Amino acid sequence: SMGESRVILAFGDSLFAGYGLDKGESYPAKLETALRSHGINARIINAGVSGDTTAAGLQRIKFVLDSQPDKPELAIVELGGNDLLRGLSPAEARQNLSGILEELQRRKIPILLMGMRAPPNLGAKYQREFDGIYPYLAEKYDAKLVPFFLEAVADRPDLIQKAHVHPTARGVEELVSATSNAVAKALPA
Repeated sequence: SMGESRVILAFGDSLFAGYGLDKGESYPAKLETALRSHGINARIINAGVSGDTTAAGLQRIKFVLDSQPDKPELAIVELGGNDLLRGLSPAEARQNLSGILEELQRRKIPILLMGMRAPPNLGAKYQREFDGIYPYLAEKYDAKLVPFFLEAVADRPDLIQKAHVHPTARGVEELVSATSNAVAKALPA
């Protein structure tokens, strides 16, 4: 094909950085290769930072854009998972994401928003509030939306790394039952 590559900014967290994976296995790297089959030669800027909250992304969006030799032709924004993990305010996550999308819109950079979903352990009130920020933002900022970015691994624990183990309340009881004998024996009489 003719011409310079199309520049796409992948602005997100561990899901873009490729946490736990080898060189070239991250979502941005594999997406770059897959777009060839759509007639697109892309250069995807991997601006994934593991652990980034919506606030962290807001704090760096201008610097990341100002650091680019070539202005992005599309920005893919994938943030909010770490706010969820931390149980942070969904309202504040929506405010922080609004600031990121406002900067992209100021620069006339098209947006694709990757929708995040809350798991049930946060409870229905939190989960409904969190989940609704993404459609709200996509309509407000005239952004395209992938409603559930992780949908294709939702029912596939074989496609997810064994990483953090946070026992549930019942899991804690299981651990206590297995280890209390050891603790009692270690405590001097």
